[PDB]
Amino acid sequence: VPLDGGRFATSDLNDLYRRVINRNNRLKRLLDLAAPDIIVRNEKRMLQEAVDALLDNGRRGRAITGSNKRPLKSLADMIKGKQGRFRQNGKRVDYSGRSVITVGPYLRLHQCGLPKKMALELFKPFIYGKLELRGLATTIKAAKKMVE
Amino acid sequence: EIGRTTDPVRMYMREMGTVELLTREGEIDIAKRIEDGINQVQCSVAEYPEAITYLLEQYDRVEAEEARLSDLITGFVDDPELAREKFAELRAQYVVTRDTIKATAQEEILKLSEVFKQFRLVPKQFDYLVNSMRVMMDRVRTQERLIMKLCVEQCKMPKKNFITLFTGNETSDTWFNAAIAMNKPWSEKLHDVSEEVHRALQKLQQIEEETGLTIEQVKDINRRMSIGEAKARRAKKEMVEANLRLVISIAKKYTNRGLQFLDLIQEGNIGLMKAVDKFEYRRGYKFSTYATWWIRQAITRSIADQARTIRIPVHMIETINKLNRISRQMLQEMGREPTPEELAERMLMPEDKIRKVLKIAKEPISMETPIGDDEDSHLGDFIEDTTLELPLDSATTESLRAATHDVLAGLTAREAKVLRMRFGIDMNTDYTLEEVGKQFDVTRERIRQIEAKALRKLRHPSRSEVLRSFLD
Amino acid sequence: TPEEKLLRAIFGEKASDVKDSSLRVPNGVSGTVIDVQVFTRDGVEKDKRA
Amino acid sequence: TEEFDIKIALASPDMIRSWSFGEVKKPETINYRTFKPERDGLFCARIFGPVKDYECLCGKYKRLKHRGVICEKCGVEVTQTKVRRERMGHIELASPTAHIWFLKSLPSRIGLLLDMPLRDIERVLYFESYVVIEGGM
Ligand SMILES: [Zn+2]
Repeated sequence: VPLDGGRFATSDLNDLYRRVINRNNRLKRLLDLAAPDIIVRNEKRMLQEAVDALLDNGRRGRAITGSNKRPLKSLADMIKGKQGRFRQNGKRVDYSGRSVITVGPYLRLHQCGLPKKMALELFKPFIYGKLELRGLATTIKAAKKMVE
Repeated sequence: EIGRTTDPVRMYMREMGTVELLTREGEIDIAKRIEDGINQVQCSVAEYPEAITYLLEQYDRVEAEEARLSDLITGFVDDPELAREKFAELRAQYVVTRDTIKATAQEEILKLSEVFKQFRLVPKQFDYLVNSMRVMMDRVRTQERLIMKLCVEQCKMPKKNFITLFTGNETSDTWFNAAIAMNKPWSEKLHDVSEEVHRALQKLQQIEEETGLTIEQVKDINRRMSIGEAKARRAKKEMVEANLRLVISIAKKYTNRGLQFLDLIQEGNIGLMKAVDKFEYRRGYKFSTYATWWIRQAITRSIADQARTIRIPVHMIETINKLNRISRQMLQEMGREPTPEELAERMLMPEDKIRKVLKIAKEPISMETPIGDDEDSHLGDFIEDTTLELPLDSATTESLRAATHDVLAGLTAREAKVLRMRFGIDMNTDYTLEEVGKQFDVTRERIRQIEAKALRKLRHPSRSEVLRSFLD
Repeated sequence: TPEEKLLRAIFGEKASDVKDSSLRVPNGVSGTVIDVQVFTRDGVEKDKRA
Repeated sequence: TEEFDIKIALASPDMIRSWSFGEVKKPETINYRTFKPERDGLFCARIFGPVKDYECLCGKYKRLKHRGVICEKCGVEVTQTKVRRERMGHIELASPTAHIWFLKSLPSRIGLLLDMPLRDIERVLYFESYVVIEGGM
């Protein structure tokens, strides 16, 4: 994806895929060129070292990233635990807020305060349903201004 | 000694340090063989007359423009100026040689074949000769395999005696009358498939008739040519395996440019194999001053082409390098630094291309770089995506189908029909106003005006009263 | 889309040839404007304000 | 979508050729002058769908009446661009390569299957010593 400003912000799976396709494309040139066997042994053992840094990086020399000094992130490091699975064990969530709490000792046991500035942004789409059912706004864009 | 070492650098370095460096006499002594390695090839092709037909007509194709004047010849050994005089002497002898074979029945073609070496060739017209004649052995070699494939694989023929009578021979009737005569069990069975194994071996005689020579002529030419051919690879393997230490020193200056250390020395060897290919010692210059160019050339030609994520060409790469060599002299001379107004004069560019070359160089960030303070979060959680669309615009375009299904529903039977047809509402691709009429049959100013007055009716307010609110 | 085009011909509105991306004050913050800086790359003409 | 009730197993070289919609035979990613994805590369468009919603790459087929017609200049098919998110390619290795998970994970499946110590297989993957195949008589 292109960052704002002219510079691109790639993943680091494009460095490990662009290295399996070079050492594999050069190994086809080296075999149709009839190289001595001392060279096409350094290409087979050099190809399959780039493929084993793709799947799980670290069980070997830990092929550090280019243009930096930290190790790349292989495929088995995205699945591998961060203390949680990749899927749901994490789910950031819509329709939510957060703020500081205070005392308010006038309440019952089954209620709580909630500011008018969070009740109008948490419950926004519930409001566009009333402002058109009650007949005040005409369309749903014209109601988006009355809530502003 | 095999000490559980993993990294492929140490495993390649020691695997190279077995061979020992060559002397100044070893090079010419090794290279001396390569000339002999080709010398047994060029003599092994002249007696196969099929090359001349391909290239002797190449001069007819040259003056008639069915080929060029350079990619067939490069000057006889020991262009129109020199080719026309001698190339006719190819034919000037050609009419001489072929008449004896219609004694010296073979020597006359030898008189031309012994002398065909004196017509130098370029690689483009070279590979076809070695390819065509080697193509013929592709077929007739399995023909002998075919004769085994039917005779012994069907009729239990003895493969121990028929071989010597028919190993490469392919032209006689040895197991047609001689083998069958003994009255063995394989003998009487062979005549059932006798003609099939003969019609299949008719191609080989047709092939040797396609060349004018015999399979003995055909085989040994494509048998000896491979003899002197492998004698070269034994040599090129010898000189390349020695100088592999030369590549590690040249390919170490370019170490930190985004291309790994091993991807360099494996890119040099692919060039060094070309230096030994093109080397010619009769200039008298030593090898290291010659292969050091082809090696250092390929190690930098590859850094330009395959070390950037977003690939920039090799002619643009030379301009950026030319813009830092000159952006340094402006630094250590002017003191502070240069400006993109002042680089217009140091270099000689139009001052607007230099503003395009400046923002091409920068390579992409990685989406795992930990953000400032090194929090428990990376830069990949802060780039939102824009292919999506707001669920309030998706809730509006579903509300436009409700109105136009209504506001159009207030119109007549077909005065709404043209509106769904002339525009693309509720259909596939809309139609042409004269194409619209092909459903009504009246293609005229009526139909192209029916839409206007009708859609003018909706313009009458309190009908488009609701639709007016969908603009902004 | 098709409905957006029929909504045009009924009102003949001109197409918008430029998208609006102004800078706007953040939500819920309000106070005076006590300064302004204007930098210009060397080679473009300054507006009347800069 | 139909209800699902989940499996796992190895994958053959003839199944991995079934998920893929094309081969990726060049390392180039984008064009550097215009940012249209180059052809045959990693971010290809003929292989992993079109970049813009319902339109070819050149621009011949921009409308919506063309809903499945793959272009003839460059064989992009005019569909939605979320299909750039469910497709895969495949690289065709010029020589095999031991899958590291099934070789270096602690009880080596390549190891205890063939009945060979893991120090002796790592000596054969690095071309440090041969290993006899079908010794015969
Ligand atoms: Zn196209």
